[PDB]
Amino acid sequence: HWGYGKHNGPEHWHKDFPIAKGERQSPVDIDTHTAKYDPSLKPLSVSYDQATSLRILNNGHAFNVEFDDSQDKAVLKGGPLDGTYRLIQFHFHWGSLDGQGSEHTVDKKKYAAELHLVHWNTKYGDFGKAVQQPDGLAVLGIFLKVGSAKPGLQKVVDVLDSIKTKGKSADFTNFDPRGLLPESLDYWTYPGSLTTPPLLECVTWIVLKEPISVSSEQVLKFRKLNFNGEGEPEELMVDNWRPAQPLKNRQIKASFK
Ligand SMILES: NS(=O)(=O)c1ccc(SCCc2ccccc2)cc1
Ligand SMILES: [Zn+2]
Repeated sequence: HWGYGKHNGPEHWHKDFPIAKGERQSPVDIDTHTAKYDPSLKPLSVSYDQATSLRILNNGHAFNVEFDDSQDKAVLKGGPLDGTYRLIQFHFHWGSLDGQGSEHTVDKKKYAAELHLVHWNTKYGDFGKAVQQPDGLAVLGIFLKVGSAKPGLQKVVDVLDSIKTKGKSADFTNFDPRGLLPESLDYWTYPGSLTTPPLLECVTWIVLKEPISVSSEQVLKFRKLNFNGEGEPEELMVDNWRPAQPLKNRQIKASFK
């Protein structure tokens, strides 16, 4: 029953998920003047050439592009991370309007949407065990702004008709998530949480400084999705973002000067 309406939205989640008011919740505002350059952070290593996408699913709160994570085919390493993190899925959060939609903000600026590439620490064996560990997940966050189209997103846009409603899935093989990356891998990093229930505090967040641009037609297609199931009253899947949470006792580090 959690969701993003007036009656079950982010301000309600604490009643089922008390960790909502915890010590390391996400997203946060990234105050660019207070994040500290940390010259000891390494370059991020994104190794996606062997990625195997399988399926795309509307789960009633976003859509997930899911990957085969039973071997080291698409991994994230380096940066703030120790060890190897396997890509399991990516999804997006977006707005009803171009002026909102991202979860992280940068000096209080909201982007039109935010992509999360979700990875789990292979020393924990599987995703379900990894979410129980403080260093269990690494999520790569990438901001979307509206402008020129992103060619490598179009295959995702074009399948959304087939997963309009909650519970719908479609084969989605041979999708290359390298086509969703910006040029620069400059990033901010901080310890945080899943941004949907169960809000577990298991995520090293790596948020890229450079946004990707997508076309107005691309984001319009996200906004045609439905939160509801087929044969239920239509509620457009829009504004599926949690707002910024208190930073509390955390420092955001920057990979760049
Ligand atoms: N928006 S986010 O990137 O922070 C994010 C990533 C992954 C999940 S998965 C649901 C949590 C879960 C699923 C299955 C077993 C245990 C926990 C939720 C939110
Ligand atoms: Zn997310």
